[PDB]
Amino acid sequence: GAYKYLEELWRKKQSDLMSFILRLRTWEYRQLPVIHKASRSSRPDKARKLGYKNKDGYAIWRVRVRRGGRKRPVSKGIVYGKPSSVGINQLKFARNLRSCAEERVGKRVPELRVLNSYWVGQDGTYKFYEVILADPSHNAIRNDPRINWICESAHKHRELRGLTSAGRKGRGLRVKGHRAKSLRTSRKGNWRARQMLKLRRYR
Amino acid sequence: KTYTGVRFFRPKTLQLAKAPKYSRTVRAHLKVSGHLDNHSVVKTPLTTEKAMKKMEDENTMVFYVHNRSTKPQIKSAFEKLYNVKVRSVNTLNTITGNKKAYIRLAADSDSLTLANKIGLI
Amino acid sequence: MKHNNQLPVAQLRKHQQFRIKTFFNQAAQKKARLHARRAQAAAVFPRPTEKL
Amino acid sequence: TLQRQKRVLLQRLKVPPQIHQFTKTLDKNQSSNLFKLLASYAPEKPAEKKQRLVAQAEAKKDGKQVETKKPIVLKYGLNHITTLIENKQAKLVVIAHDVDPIELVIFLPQLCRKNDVPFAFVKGKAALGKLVNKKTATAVALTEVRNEDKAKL
Amino acid sequence: GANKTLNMKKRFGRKIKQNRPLPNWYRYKSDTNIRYNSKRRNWRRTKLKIY
Amino acid sequence: DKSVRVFKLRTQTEEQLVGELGKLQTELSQLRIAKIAGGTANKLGRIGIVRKAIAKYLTIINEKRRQAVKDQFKGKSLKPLDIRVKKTRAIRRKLTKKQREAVLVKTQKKLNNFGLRKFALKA
RNA sequence: CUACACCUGAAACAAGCAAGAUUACCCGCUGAACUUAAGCAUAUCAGUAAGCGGAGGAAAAGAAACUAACUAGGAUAGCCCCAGUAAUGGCGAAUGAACAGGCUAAAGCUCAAAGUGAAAAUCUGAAGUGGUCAACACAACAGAAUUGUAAUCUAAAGGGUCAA
RNA sequence: UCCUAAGACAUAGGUUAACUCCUUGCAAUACAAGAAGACAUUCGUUUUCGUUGUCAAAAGGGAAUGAGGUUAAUAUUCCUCA
Ligand SMILES: [Mg+2]
Ligand SMILES: [Mg+2]
Ligand SMILES: [Mg+2]
Ligand SMILES: [Mg+2]
Ligand SMILES: [Mg+2]
Ligand SMILES: [Mg+2]
Ligand SMILES: [Mg+2]
Ligand SMILES: [Mg+2]
Ligand SMILES: [Mg+2]
Ligand SMILES: [Mg+2]
Ligand SMILES: [Mg+2]
Ligand SMILES: [Mg+2]
Ligand SMILES: [Mg+2]
Ligand SMILES: [Mg+2]
Ligand SMILES: [Mg+2]
Ligand SMILES: [Mg+2]
Ligand SMILES: [Mg+2]
Ligand SMILES: [Mg+2]
Ligand SMILES: [Mg+2]
Ligand SMILES: [Mg+2]
Ligand SMILES: [Mg+2]
Ligand SMILES: [Mg+2]
Repeated sequence: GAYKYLEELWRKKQSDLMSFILRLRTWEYRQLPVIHKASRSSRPDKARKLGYKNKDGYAIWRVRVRRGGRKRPVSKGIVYGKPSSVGINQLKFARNLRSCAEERVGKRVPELRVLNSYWVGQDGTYKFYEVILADPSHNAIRNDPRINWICESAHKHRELRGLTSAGRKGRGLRVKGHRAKSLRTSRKGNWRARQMLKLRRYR
Repeated sequence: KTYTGVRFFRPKTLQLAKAPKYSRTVRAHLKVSGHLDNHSVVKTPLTTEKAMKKMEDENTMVFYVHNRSTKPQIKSAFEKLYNVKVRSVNTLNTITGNKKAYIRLAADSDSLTLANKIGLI
Repeated sequence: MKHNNQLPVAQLRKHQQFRIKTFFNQAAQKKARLHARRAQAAAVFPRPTEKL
Repeated sequence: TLQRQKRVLLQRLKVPPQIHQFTKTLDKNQSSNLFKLLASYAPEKPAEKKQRLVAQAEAKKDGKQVETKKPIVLKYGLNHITTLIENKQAKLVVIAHDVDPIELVIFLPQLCRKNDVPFAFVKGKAALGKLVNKKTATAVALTEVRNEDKAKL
Repeated sequence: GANKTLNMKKRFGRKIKQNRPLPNWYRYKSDTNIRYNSKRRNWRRTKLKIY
Repeated sequence: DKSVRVFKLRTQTEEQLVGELGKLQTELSQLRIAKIAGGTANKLGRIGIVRKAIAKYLTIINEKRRQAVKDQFKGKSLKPLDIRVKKTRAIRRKLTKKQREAVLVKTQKKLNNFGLRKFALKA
């Protein structure tokens, strides 16, 4: 199938072909707005694996997010508190870039529902992603038993609640196992859970 | 093609009228006209020594008017209602929150009379 | 800290006021479970309760 | 500005072999002939399928079974054509030069070489569209011909 | 002063009306405890908010 | 001088109800003019009576007009929002039963060829 | 060069979608000091308050890239235990889970990826016709779609050949 | 009420986890954004010229009224006259 061929291409990214296609792309994207709507999916074999389909009710958007780390937003680098807390430069943000992309898309296009996303390439100061959204107001998405689930009230803005593959990763959820125990069911909930002081009417 | 100008401008596009497909609400579809009714325009007559002195002496009637009404609206409404020719209308907003209208009839009519028919004597 | 007694083990060191669990529902809960089970039987009537 | 600049970069930069090999296109004569042949091999439009389904249903439902012929079709589509290239079944491969993104078509040429299938670069995706009753197609292929056309193949 | 918004006029009018005393006949109802209007206000001793 | 009965009103035409409306309103104004000049308790009561009356008349007129527009639009979806169901934003925004239960092919197949059976064990 | 096709972008219009509210519980972020170490920086208070963004009736989680090495077990969640244990800590103050085992509850499923190529078999809208007429069934005509819709398939399989 | 000022805020674009934040009269860190005419008089047709917003002054700018008389309380406002 053409798709396996594509896959291996993209797993070949160093080859002069790939590098070339990329520098070129990246250039295009740098030319377009920060968040713009794509007409097609630059990477169809990938978008498929995430459940894009060409049928009305599917949309793709490109976002470029800033590469970097999180400088702590306090003014003049001033932080009042013990030496462990004063810190600014070397901090790294909890959620991953991909997720950022998802959420910026999500907010620019709040009507739609983010299904997924994939890397379209990155330059020195950026990273570009395409985000796959389904339109819940479109009967095609509604009547399709496969994606109709994302149409119901409970699935609203899943990028922002970290229910996206990116979110799940940021939550360490890509690990099931005893190293993951603390993370399961929201490490705040795991924590509240243990922290609970239980008092039973008998004893 | 050939460009006289240095700058681009957006081509003129055919912009259709806004055509509803379904009527948005009952009223709309029923083509309801929101004009204030004549009797809601003129509300109440005024009895105070002032009002009366104005009716006897100045050929004037004093009435409370619907707040959102205009002067011309008052002139018309007062004619349609009372069969009189209104020479002038003047407007007050009381602090109490009402519109006083000082109305002067033409030489044709006599305020005292309209007073008499209305039950204002 | 006075006598020979065994070194205490702190409990209430954090703010536990937010973190206490109360067991009064237990009473009714047991009951609910009962009725659930029973209403299962009735709706499953010809068939057995627990699967093989 | 974009559209133009894309073109300009593509011209002023160093384009690699694979991308450049899509610059080789049949001179108008060759192309046109090819389009004539392929056009003769065009696949069914809707009306034609309705006619034939209705007609055959009436023939089989009323009189009796009739001997039917294995139809001679034009091949269209990336996955299908790729398979048909893997399976040696494709007699001719015709690729559009105009595809974006190029990745989609880039494995075709060396694929065809390894399978010893003849492959051509044509200019238009729209052209291939018209041949196939779509807006645009990446590639078109031939499997069967009928005696008359063997000469052309 | 002289110059006022509508809003103002209307608000002032409101508070002016609300500043009446309990009507002498309300005190005769069967279910009421109200001898007087507890909410009355005097311009000199207490000021409204209009700006 | 009598109370107004609803059914009686629903008996008449639109014209009728309208004419009556206008009359009633004129009545009111005359009456308030009563209050203002000099008036008898009869006139005071008259007021409340006529007010309520006018309300009633209007109510009827709208009932009729409404049932009429609803009539025209009966049968079509894309009625005016006035008439469309109002329950909750969440209610309308939700999926259908058709869609709730709606099932993928493989599923209909398993449901046919496997499904659930009535059994009994004996002891 | 024209007509025309396709890719890309734009305006107006039709039909639908989002914008705020809610606080107890839920999700994703952000994030301190008082306090305790009888001082105090690590630490503790503590991922705690405050702050921000999202929901729901619950949320989240879930069909193993799990345990365990035994004559093994087997999604997720809660209860009981394991336990104040292993470990973490100016090894100071003080932090601190899980497996096995007893229960409650029980449920398993959909995609991408060689295979319609004897033929897009697919999806959406629809003047309309029947209807329980807002909710259903067909539907002339239109779009979406081979830079791929639907049938098979999802590793517990599966394709091919038989077949009760 | 209109106008512009010191100023200010949208829109567009960009920044932020997000909230927020940065630009804009010499108008933009923006820009396929406008106005007019005529026939038509709807569209449409047609023509012409064109880069793109708003708020902020009851002492600033700012189309034109005066005298006499009247009320218990208004009046360069009502009345009379000009
Ligand atoms: Mg599309
Ligand atoms: Mg930075
Ligand atoms: Mg960052
Ligand atoms: Mg989930
Ligand atoms: Mg409960
Ligand atoms: Mg003042
Ligand atoms: Mg004072
Ligand atoms: Mg004071
Ligand atoms: Mg287009
Ligand atoms: Mg909200
Ligand atoms: Mg304390
Ligand atoms: Mg101390
Ligand atoms: Mg800790
Ligand atoms: Mg709710
Ligand atoms: Mg314990
Ligand atoms: Mg167990
Ligand atoms: Mg219809
Ligand atoms: Mg079509
Ligand atoms: Mg200025
Ligand atoms: Mg400024
Ligand atoms: Mg002047
Ligand atoms: Mg004058």
